[PDB]
Amino acid sequence: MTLKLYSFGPGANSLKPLATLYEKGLEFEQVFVDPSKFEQHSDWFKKINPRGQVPALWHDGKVVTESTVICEYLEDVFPESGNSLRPADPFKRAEMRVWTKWVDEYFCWCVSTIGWAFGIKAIAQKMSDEEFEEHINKNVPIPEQQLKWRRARNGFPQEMLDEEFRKVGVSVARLEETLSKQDYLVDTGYSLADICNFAIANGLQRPGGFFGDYVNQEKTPGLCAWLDRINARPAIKEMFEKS
Amino acid sequence: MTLKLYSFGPGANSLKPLATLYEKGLEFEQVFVDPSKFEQHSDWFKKINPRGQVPALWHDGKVVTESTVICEYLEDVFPESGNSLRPADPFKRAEMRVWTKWVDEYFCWCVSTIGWAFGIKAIAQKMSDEEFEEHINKNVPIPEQQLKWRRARNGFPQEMLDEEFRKVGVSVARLEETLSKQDYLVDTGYSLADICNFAIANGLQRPGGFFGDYVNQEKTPGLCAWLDRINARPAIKEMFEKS
Ligand SMILES: N[C@@H](CCC(=O)N[C@@H](CS)C(=O)NCC(=O)O)C(=O)O
Ligand SMILES: N[C@@H](CCC(=O)N[C@@H](CS)C(=O)NCC(=O)O)C(=O)O
Repeated sequence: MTLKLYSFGPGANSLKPLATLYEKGLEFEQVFVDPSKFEQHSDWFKKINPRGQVPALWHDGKVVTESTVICEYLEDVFPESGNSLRPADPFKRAEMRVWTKWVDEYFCWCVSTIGWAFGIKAIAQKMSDEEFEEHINKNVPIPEQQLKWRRARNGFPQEMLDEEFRKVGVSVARLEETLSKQDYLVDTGYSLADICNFAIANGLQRPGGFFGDYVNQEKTPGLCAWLDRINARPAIKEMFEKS
Repeated sequence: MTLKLYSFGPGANSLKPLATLYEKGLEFEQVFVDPSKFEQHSDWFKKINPRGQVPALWHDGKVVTESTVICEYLEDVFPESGNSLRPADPFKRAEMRVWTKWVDEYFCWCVSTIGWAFGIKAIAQKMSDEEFEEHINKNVPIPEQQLKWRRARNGFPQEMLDEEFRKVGVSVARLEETLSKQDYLVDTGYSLADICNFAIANGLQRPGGFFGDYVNQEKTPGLCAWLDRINARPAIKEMFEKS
């Protein structure tokens, strides 16, 4: 392979370039970095990405990081491969970037914060207390992430959780505002905007889940039809089938 | 004019498309939205950008918002005008976006938070207490900004300020890490990466200022030479001269 993707599979930030690769029909080696073994903190992976986070794209010896950047990189380099995922119209491509950067600056983080608090409790508590601290202190380069791991194992402040939940509500209302009126986030059709937002939103509609009161047929029919729509796409089904 | 920029002039988020326009030699109407009169919350400006924030680009009846997006839009639409501000090499253009999104997701906000706390005290306190609250409650659409205005007039929590200061330190160390070794943030030369970071960093080196202990010749010679370098560019001098 001349293209390799290092990631956690199809969820959160990893899903963005994974979906992009399958939508564009690009051949690549799908490398699973196993979070249950903290492989993102392994010496061999930090050689690929010294930040110690996924996703990371390897292309002919060059490493591209940041999920949103990798997707734009794939469109910059393979504009003629499979589905075209940025509008040709520059005004529509601008609108697309407003959506993708909003995922990076707002939507991903409130959902993620709730995920760190409740979602990876088992990984977060695998090691003994000192073994945990040993790993964090010498193998997690990123300070903001050191604190997140500590709070994942030991607890997030309550008022922090309350605020994060409110922002999820804001985020879901914003999506519904648009998706209740059109099929995709930019009206030129399916784009990186949909992919980046789907990366965060897919799973929120789970009955009995964390956000069932926010995302459902009654409150957000637009959002739900969009989630269904993207999940019906052949490349998205292929992504989940082969992961 | 077919191009108009609505902004606060050459500082913070407004500086990014302003510098881009001058670097590309593009003709445009420079429209000053006066923050001392809260014009960003005026009915006439919210018609242009319903978010009630600057900058906003008007181009033939189309409005482009988000400072970083506007710069990319100008390169998408006028790639052959004046200085070229994105690398032609897609791997280098990816590296550029890592820098610009890092401004949007980290660097701008810690600097900005300190700015809201200490910087706009006079505007923040212009109106009476009820007149202040009246304006905030009916004329500032954005919730996160309602709270920022309240904290600008009434006070930010101490521990919040301490943390924000630490992140500024992290931000400045990261810049020095690169600029101590090369002239511009991406080694292909001056780009939107430099402009977006300069928008936040310019002014930090002010003697007797907020961040004099972080940014100076002793601690960050690389950062300081870069600041000087960009300030010597003819288009940047022109920007400040004509603002
Ligand atoms: N800004 C980065 C964030 C990357 C990121 O947060 N990755 C998460 C997975 S969604 C991760 O690596 N978590 C493992 C860890 O921090 O230990 C991007 O969009 O790629
Ligand atoms: N994400 C937006 C942020 C825009 C923004 O924060 N603008 C500030 C000036 S730097 C503003 O309008 N402040 C006025 C207010 O919120 O009332 C962008 O990069 O354009």
